[PDB]
Amino acid sequence: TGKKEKSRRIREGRVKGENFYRDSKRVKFLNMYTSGKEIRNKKGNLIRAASFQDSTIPDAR
Amino acid sequence: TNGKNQKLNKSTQAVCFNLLDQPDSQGIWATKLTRELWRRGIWDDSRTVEIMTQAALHQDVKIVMSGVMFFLDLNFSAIHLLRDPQGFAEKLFKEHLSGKTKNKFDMEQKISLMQLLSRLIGTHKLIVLGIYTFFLKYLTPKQRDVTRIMSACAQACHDLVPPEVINVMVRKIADEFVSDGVANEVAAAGINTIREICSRAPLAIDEILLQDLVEYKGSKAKGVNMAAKSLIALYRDVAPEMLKKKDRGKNAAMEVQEAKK
Amino acid sequence: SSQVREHVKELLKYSNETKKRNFLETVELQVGLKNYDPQRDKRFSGSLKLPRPNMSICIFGDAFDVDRAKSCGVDAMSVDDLKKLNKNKKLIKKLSKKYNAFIASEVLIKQVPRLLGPQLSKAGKFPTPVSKFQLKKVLCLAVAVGNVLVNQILMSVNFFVSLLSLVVKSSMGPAFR
RNA sequence: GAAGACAUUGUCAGGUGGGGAGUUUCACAUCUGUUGCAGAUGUCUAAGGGGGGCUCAUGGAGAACAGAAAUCUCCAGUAGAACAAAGGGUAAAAGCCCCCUUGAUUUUGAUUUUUGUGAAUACAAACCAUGAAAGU
RNA sequence: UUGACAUUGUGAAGAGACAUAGAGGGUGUAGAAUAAGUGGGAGCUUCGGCGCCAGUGAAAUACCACUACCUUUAUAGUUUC
RNA sequence: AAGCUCGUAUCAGUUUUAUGAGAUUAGAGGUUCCGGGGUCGAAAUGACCUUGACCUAUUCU
Repeated sequence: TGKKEKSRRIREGRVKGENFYRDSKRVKFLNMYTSGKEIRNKKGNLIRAASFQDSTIPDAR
Repeated sequence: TNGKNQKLNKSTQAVCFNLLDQPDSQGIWATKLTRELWRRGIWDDSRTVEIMTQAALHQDVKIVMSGVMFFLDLNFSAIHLLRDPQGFAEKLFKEHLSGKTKNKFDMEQKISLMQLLSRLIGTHKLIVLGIYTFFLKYLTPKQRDVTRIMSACAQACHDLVPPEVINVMVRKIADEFVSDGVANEVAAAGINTIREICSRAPLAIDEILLQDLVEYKGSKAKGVNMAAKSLIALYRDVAPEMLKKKDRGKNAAMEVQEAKK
Repeated sequence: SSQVREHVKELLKYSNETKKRNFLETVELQVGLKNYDPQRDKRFSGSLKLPRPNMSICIFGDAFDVDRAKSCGVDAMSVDDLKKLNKNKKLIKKLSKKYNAFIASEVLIKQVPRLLGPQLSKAGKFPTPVSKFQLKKVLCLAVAVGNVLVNQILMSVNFFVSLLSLVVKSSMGPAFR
């Protein structure tokens, strides 16, 4: 019971992967090594382009 | 823990007293310790507040500041264990700020002394009358961090002081903050620190300048408008006859119409 | 109730058991109740009252007031019956302490703090214009109600609970709860 | 021999337990912290009615101290002023001042926005305010 | 793993607490003195010692009531260890 | 797809006619009485010394 994230957050004071290790800030940094990736549906076509690959021509004024 | 060992506390308060006598710096280890024990709730006693009073009345700056920051921490319950708050404030204002004009404290410490004096005064209905001319040197918008000084000016106002010595203050502020050409923040600060004076001392500015200040209702700047509306709503419930018919808002005017006959 | 009446009756008989200490025994009520903490500012104040305090008041005034209140049997004072007193703190404190209360004209309650400033404001007897039961720091609170009139006791008690054991007493008499 | 009403054994109740199982992946701005912040104080969240009188902004000329701006007088001035910043509407006013009031009141139904309300809208009876009145 | 109950019987000696009945207390400094504090005030008097009027002190002491804390005395019983 | 009130004349991817809708003070100097140095000062709200920020006169709309 003491080894639960609930009890830890209570005794101390969100993102997937916050443990006794690896706070908020650290999880985002470590996810960089993986999820520069390209999302697709089951038939195959772009839902969400990869990071820094948005492919929209902005209004450059 | 179980019971308070008075034989020990009364003994180790005597060493704090006998340290604060040594005028070099050695009362640091009395002040820094008594603050900790007060915060831990171990030394809630009248004998201890005297130690920090003597520290505030000391000559060393880092001891006087320890005492002042203790009595600050909006103040804490230690004020309700003092032996004479009026004489305390009088001795402080006489020794540190005005008396010798030694010019030891910097502005950041003078402001913290002012805060303590005004917050004691407003809370306990004190009368010194030198405060209100000491503020006037520092009540200029060309001065260093005046928003703290003027926020303590109001805190030393009462229902029970001669409003002329506050009229001079209000007419200094009005001459130097809501005059011709002044900026929006400056004028809004002036009006905001005048209305929270008048919330304690209502008959400290007369109708003729009240009207001059409610001029600024529709001021297009959104600081001065929010400020003037506060003064109007303050005198709508207190002395609505000073306001003109245009400002008496549907109930002050009705109360005056029934009570004027 | 008339359980007050049986108390006050043989208090008035105690009136005639240890008769006189060559003065008059005032009547007092001591309030005792719980459930409140005055170290927090839970303050109360009310002055909706009417006695015989062997009336000893000091009115400050002007020419228009001193010859008004030379009748009346009252101690009176000029403005410079006060101006020539500030030089001595214990002198200005002795008059402080002399009188049960203070009053003054509508003109002089702008000038009185420049003269009698530190005193007369913490003492809780500051003057009041002409033409109390403060919960300062304690749970104990006693008030003088009358003299040697059972109505006054209840009259004050309902006001005290209005504001929020009860005891009635005289100068040397016993306590009646 | 040792030990002894404790240990043990039985049932409950807390703790630990990836060793193992299953599973998922509304506002300007003084007063405390993270960085130039989310938070705490206090501080705005707003005078409508119906009668009268009068014209505003700005510019020009002119008057001791008085000047670019202090008060006074005259001329021009369709709004360039104000009415909760480049826009509509308003000039014997929808604006400023003055007089009187507080219809920002109840009852009965009708319409638009909108099936839920609220909002606005007109409509009749009463108590009322206002002006000499029409009328509101 | 730690606690309670049961198994679980026969004896003894001690410590703490409930609960009542009591008993007394207060040095920051000045002040005759060690001032919880508050409110009534100028003697019940064995003494007129004294209380009032006199300093000094935020607060003034006799006399009598209130209701805060602190520390101790005893065990009808109550229990725990 | 199954039908049921009845068989009017109302309708129409159409036409016609009328009619509405910001930065620059170098040049002058005054202050900071919280930034004070300087020979001096038992002692001083000073001779003056600079860092300054301050109130200023300029330019565009």
